[PDB]
Amino acid sequence: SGKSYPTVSADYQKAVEKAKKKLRGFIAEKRCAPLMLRLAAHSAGTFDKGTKTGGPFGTIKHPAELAHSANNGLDIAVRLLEPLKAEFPILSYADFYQLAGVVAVEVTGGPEVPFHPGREDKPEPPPEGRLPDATKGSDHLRDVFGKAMGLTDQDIVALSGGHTIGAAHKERSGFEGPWTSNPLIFDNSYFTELLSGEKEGLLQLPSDKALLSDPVFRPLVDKYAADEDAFFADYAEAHQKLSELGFAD
Ligand code: HEM
Ligand SMILES: [C-]#N
Repeated sequence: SGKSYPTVSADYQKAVEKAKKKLRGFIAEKRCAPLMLRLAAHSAGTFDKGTKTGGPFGTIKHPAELAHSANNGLDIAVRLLEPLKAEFPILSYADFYQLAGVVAVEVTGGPEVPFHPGREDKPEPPPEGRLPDATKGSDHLRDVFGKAMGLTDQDIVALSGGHTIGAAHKERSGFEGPWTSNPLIFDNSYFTELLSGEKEGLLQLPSDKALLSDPVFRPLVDKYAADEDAFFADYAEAHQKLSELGFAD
């Protein structure tokens, strides 16, 4: 909604198509889908709607942005992608990283998130401190996703489901371990696990737990735990919106 996508050349679109295929093979082989999804989200989640600053515009590769404590470990992701990115000099880094996030979801068995090219690489990284804080709750989630990014309550719960793949690392955030028993499979298990309680070996952040006690978020958690198809639909809508923050209006 509200989007007017820019025109790109036929050669640009050719490169998008080829890069999508190469990303599938690379991400599957390297087992790095969750890291690439986190990279795409950290690139995009810095958007502030009031000022029109931050967002998915290639700035995460800058040494100054990688230095941010919230971005611990994402230097690995940027380095992993550099050889492949160099095969597609016509593409912006901004588009490349968002394409990698879309592919991460697809190769782990998730929905096909629509992708539109044309993001420009911008000079100035956003200020530090805009990304969500795992130790806070529902008010904080609405401040970051709602007041800054401009996303809905539905988007917040669906996007939290991205944690269905991957794990935390004590050397990165400090939290440790996977949210699910199948951390390379994109499914609704994040929500099933959140409901069943604190299982041995699995992770729940305070920000995950905040979904369970909020009057708006909880019915969404229940819906996604019962209906994977509904989760996939809402997730695809939310990821597309996140990947396009500040882009094409
Ligand atoms: C809702 C607010 C969010 C909070 C509080 C949060 C917090 C965190 C934290 C603390 C980690 C662990 C980092 C580490 O130690 O390696 C993490 C990892 C991850 N996050 Fe989030 N995040 C949020 C939103 C998102 C969103 C919107 C997405 C994408 C849709 C996402 C995708 C991921 C993925 C895939 C990982 C696993 C990374 C890996 O396996 O290396 N997160 N998140
Ligand atoms: C997660 N960032």
